[PDB]
Amino acid sequence: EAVKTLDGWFCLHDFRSIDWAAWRELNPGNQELMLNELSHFLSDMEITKNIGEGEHTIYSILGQKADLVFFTLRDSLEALNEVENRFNKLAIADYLLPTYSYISVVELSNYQNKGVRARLYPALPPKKHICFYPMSKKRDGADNWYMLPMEERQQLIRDHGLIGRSYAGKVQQIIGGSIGFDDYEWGVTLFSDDALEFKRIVTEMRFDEASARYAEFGSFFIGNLLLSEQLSKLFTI
Amino acid sequence: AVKTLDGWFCLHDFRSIDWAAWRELNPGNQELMLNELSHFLSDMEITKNIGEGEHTIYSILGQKADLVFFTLRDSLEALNEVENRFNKLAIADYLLPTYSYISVVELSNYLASHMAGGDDPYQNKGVRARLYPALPPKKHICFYPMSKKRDGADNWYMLPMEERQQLIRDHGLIGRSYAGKVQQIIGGSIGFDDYEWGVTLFSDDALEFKRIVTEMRFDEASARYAEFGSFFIGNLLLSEQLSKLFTI
Amino acid sequence: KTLDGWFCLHDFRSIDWAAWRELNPGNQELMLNELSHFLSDMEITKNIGEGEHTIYSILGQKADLVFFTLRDSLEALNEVENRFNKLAIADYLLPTYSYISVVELSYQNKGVRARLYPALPPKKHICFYPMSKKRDGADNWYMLPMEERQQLIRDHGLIGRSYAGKVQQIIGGSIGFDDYEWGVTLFSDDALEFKRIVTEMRFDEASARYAEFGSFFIGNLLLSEQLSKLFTI
Amino acid sequence: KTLDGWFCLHDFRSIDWAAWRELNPGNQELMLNELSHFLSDMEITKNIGEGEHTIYSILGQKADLVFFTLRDSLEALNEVENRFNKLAIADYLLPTYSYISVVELSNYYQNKGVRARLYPALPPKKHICFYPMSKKRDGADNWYMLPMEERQQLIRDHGLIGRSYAGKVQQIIGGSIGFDDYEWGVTLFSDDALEFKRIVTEMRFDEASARYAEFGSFFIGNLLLSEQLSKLFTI
Amino acid sequence: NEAVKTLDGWFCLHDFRSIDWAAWRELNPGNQELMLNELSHFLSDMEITKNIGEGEHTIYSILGQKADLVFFTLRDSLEALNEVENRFNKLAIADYLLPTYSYISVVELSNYLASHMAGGDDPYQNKGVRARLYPALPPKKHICFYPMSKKRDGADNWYMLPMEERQQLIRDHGLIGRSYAGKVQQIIGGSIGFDDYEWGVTLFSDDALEFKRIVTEMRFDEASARYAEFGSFFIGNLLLSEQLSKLFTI
Ligand code: FEC
Ligand code: FEC
Ligand code: FEC
Ligand code: FEC
Ligand code: FEC
Ligand code: NA
Ligand code: NA
Ligand code: NA
Ligand code: NA
Ligand code: NA
Repeated sequence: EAVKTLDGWFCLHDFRSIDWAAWRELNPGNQELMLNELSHFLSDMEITKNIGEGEHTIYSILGQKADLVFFTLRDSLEALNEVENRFNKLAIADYLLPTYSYISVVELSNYQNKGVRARLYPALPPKKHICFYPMSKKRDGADNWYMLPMEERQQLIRDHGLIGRSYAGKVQQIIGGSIGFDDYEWGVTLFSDDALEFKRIVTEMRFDEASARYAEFGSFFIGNLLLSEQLSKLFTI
Repeated sequence: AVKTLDGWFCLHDFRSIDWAAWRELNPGNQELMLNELSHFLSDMEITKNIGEGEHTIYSILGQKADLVFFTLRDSLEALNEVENRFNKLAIADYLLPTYSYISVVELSNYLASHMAGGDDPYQNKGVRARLYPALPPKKHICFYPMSKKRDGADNWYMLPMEERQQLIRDHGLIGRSYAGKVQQIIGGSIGFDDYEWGVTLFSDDALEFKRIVTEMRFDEASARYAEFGSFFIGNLLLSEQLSKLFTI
Repeated sequence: KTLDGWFCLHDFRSIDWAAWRELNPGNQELMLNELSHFLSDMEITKNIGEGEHTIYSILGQKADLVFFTLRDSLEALNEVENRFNKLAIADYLLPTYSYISVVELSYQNKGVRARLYPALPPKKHICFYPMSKKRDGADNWYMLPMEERQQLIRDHGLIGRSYAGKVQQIIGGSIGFDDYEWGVTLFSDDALEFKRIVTEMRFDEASARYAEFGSFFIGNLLLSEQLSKLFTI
Repeated sequence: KTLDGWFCLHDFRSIDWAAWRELNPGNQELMLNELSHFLSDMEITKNIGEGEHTIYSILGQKADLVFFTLRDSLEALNEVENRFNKLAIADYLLPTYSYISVVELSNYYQNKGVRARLYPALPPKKHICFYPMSKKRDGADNWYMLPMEERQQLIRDHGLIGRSYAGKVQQIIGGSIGFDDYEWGVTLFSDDALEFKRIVTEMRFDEASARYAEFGSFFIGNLLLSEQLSKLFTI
Repeated sequence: NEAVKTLDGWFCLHDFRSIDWAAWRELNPGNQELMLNELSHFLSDMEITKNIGEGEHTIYSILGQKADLVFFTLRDSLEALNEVENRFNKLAIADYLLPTYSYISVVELSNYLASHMAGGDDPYQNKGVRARLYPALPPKKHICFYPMSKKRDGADNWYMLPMEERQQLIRDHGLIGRSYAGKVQQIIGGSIGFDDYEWGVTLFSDDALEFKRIVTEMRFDEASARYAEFGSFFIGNLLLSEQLSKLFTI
């Protein structure tokens, strides 16, 4: 009955809110020193990306939930843990307050193939916007995904995939499985150059039976790509 | 599935004033920080006057917040830039974040907003007035997020289109009967925030908020399918009310 | 259809004893003097008929105090709240919960005016809780026909009548104003009457099937003398 | 319809070890001496029959301690709480949970057995368990819509289970409708903490709880007398 | 109707902590060392209790913001467990270890299935049973923790089911778990009466993906599909003395 999956990079979505009042009290020399240290840290992460042993990206997040998200991908939980711990020990991380995080593993569901590696070990597209949310499938009375027969679940998933293929080109998705790893069953990351495409795809999916009857959603987070020019601007008072 | 037209991107930014810290500042430094906020708001008025957005400020009742800054912009980048420049104001260290909401002004296709045809609605001036709304200087504001239920036999997203259309139609008749008393902005937020809409109401009589929201609650579209978040109520704040608000 | 009266704020505060303790007694006195001035201001509004207010000490950790204020506009209620937060002593009164509502009765009449603009009785104890009516499957209050709801509300009223002289109730409507649909304040000289009336109502179908409750707060009347004792440390 | 006895406060605190550690030992001793005089005053009220109190250390992060106090009026209880909060040492006792209730005897004052239950002597048992609970009002599982006779029978069967733990678990049931966020506060005392797991598990398979009980958080701890109270605070 | 009966072993604490890096950064290295020396002395005291058979303990670093560390401690009484917790909080370094979550439970063996022959013997004298009630912790690379309860929700009410139906559901769940022998080791802590859910579940494995595999497969089995209510999930990596010193080096 159970789904069986292929699993790739381990993923951390690390959401931070900048402690502006504390940062503002810092002398501008201390600020520059801490950003230089962060800049070294990110150069090291770019080395790891270039040799194909992981990926990362940063977006600035709208609203009070976070000021930015660091999305990091590594080939082991140990390498992910080490990134996280070294990040937290940067001087600047004292000003980056933790507001939410998500742990997952890139997931390919069964419902060396170079086209499988490309999904399991995803290169992150440098799209203008990111959208992140976690979700689970419902187990609530007669709306119970995990009691459905495989044939009915397969049909529901087929219909859901038709919708998403129509947003190919517009929206790129990474699906992280998180059963056993975090509080929901998947972490969904979308990338697009038009944020309204996130609204469009997620709305269209909500009226398809697989989500209409069986999806449970967490919080949603949207943001704008942060390269270095925008990163240094972010922190300049 | 519903199709939407989408207009300005919206931020409702709720803040609580840290009176104890503010009180520790001498009045010289308080004036300097208020001067910097006025310059900031003057810049926001320029953006409004060139047609690139809108904004307004209300004082909020109760402990949820002291102020809401409601800002509308033509891109997420611009909205993000307002937010970030605002947090970097000196006075913002005394404006503690207590809640926020991201949405986009939305017109659905459940009913018609313009004569059908090849003519695209974004060129219709009546449609544009609704997608890119002028904010009215009404005495009061009411904000709350909401979603439509997906709960056993009460599942909005499993209804056929013609049934959702009828429910929305009937909801709209109620709303139309508050013309000239309540003005509404509906921001869609599927994909953007934690509920599916952010609802902003404006009225000169706060009791009209209770009236319409109560009346709609006995209409099937809300009685059976609405799920509500927190409600925020407040009073219009112009310059006079603002320097006054911060005089301790 | 409802008639609406004074706008209401329930403002719950926990006292920051650690910081209050750090103040020398002279500065404590100055802050209490300012607070007494503010409260005498509130009493003036009461005595001219433009509002009401009362203060109860709250049991348990949810709060030390509740300030229950009633005013004739949202602007006036907002001004009181803001002037309150600007008192020096308010820096030691940490906000832990609040509720906004309007006195509700479903205007030239004296007994109606007495309901819509209620005098606050100096009863020994207070009980506050918000509530809503369920919209949950077959237990959906707002999908009931008019005549069924009327019968359900009728029966709940008979229970209330039996507590005349034991419990006095103020019902604030809060649809559009706060997170629940009503704020319920009860006053009695015997706190056990709160438990009795609220239990009795819970077995009545209007509440048994359709009530959804928030947190409950219970307290003892604070006059000027008990206020000075509260803060003596 | 119920009989109601002492009003009850369960006051849960976590100790601010970092701040406590900054105090020099003479000041630490002065604050503990003040707490000693406060507790000896509480012992007078206990000795004269006007209330009760006990202290347990609580396992896990929810709390380090619970102060469980019973008084014959809400005013007396409020006065205990406020005086406690104004102790110097209370700055180091951070509030993490509390519960207000009244000792309750349903029908599902001059009598000596009734009085022993309404105004209960607290047993010096090694362990305490506290949790609040309410009865469900959820579709077909609605306690408050049940006929009186059906409720009577469900309570009867529940009481039979409780009777079988006589001599192992002693219970205080506090009614809290109108007073706090659930409908009852449940306090269990036993010298064997596994008896808590046993009695609460067995009740959960009895219809009265299986269908109708809604539980809050659970707290368990160990009796703190004077000997253990000083050691708790010694760094 | 017929309640489950259990055998109960060591009392357990899962103690999750987040490191206050900002504060720790402000200490000079000599004072950091003294605090780590004192911690190493406390852990060697824990090791002594392990080596005389009166408890167990282990430390994992936790991924994500929920915690940096979990200290999982097992002891033969609630008093001993409470004494360990209190001595830990009074370490100097514990000021830098902020509490983010905890769980209290007791190693549980229920009677849904047999754990030993019904020949009249004291189960607590059966060494196989003792190995389960007083479990040696395996030094597996990864840990997974989550609490859970069984639903009492309308037609999905575990506690209204007949004994023989619950036994069938537990039996089927066990066959799935049996298939992960050698890949995932489980400790089930019962927590009815002790904490906010009904069990705390700890999984150990050298491959973190086996956690996802077993939890997913059980979620399609009726016992969980229909009746499980889950809390938060925590996953982590084994921390020995060496990885601990690195964790705290800035
Ligand atoms: C295609 C495409 C898009 C759109 C972006 C694009 O343009 O590529 C796309 C986007 C989304 C989005 C949002 C969500 C979450 C929103 C929601 O309402 O659930 C979203 C949700 C899920 N998808 Fe999705 N998708 N998707 C596939 C295709 C696409 N999908 C294929 C294929 C599979 C593989 C199914 C299989 O073989 O097992 C697949 C699997 C899942 C599962 C796993 C469910 C389960 O295992 O039970 C969840 C949850
Ligand atoms: C009219 C009117 C009022 C009253 C005030 C005024 O007239 O200014 C008015 C006020 C409200 C108020 C409160 C709420 C909040 C719901 C509640 O309190 O139960 C409230 C709620 C919603 N309305 Fe509403 N309205 N409203 C329309 C008409 C009016 N509406 C038309 C028409 C559309 C159709 C879209 C469009 O026209 O662009 C429409 C759409 C929505 C949606 C989106 C529903 C969906 O897509 O599923 C939600 C939620
Ligand atoms: C009588 C009496 C008491 C007891 C105190 C006394 O001794 O008078 C009294 C006390 C309470 C108490 C607790 C509660 C809240 C607890 C609950 O379980 O409902 C409580 C709850 C409500 N009452 Fe209540 N009452 N009450 C009326 C009579 C009395 N009532 C009459 C009549 C009306 C009719 C309207 C009005 O005049 O306000 C009325 C309205 C409401 C509504 C509005 C419901 C709705 O409109 O859907 C709610 C909620
Ligand atoms: C006996 C006994 C024990 C075990 C400990 C011992 O042996 O002392 C005992 C223990 C417990 C325990 C746990 C709980 C909470 C666990 C649960 O799953 O609800 C627990 C729960 C309740 N009990 Fe309980 N009991 N109990 C009675 C007898 C005993 N009871 C008698 C009798 C009455 C009725 C008294 C009267 O009619 O005057 C009574 C009433 C209640 C109510 C009130 C419910 C209601 O009124 O709707 C709740 C809740
Ligand atoms: C075997 C095996 C595994 C394999 C993984 C491993 O070895 O690490 C194993 C692993 C798990 C895992 C995940 C979970 C978490 C459930 C989920 O994520 O859906 C999980 C969950 C539970 N198990 Fe589990 N198990 N398990 C048993 C066998 C195994 N179990 C036997 C047997 C008993 C019964 C004891 C007995 O009678 O002997 C038993 C009991 C429970 C209960 C308590 C149920 C109740 O009393 O209502 C819960 C909750
Ligand atoms: Na932000
Ligand atoms: Na306010
Ligand atoms: Na209090
Ligand atoms: Na503790
Ligand atoms: Na971590």
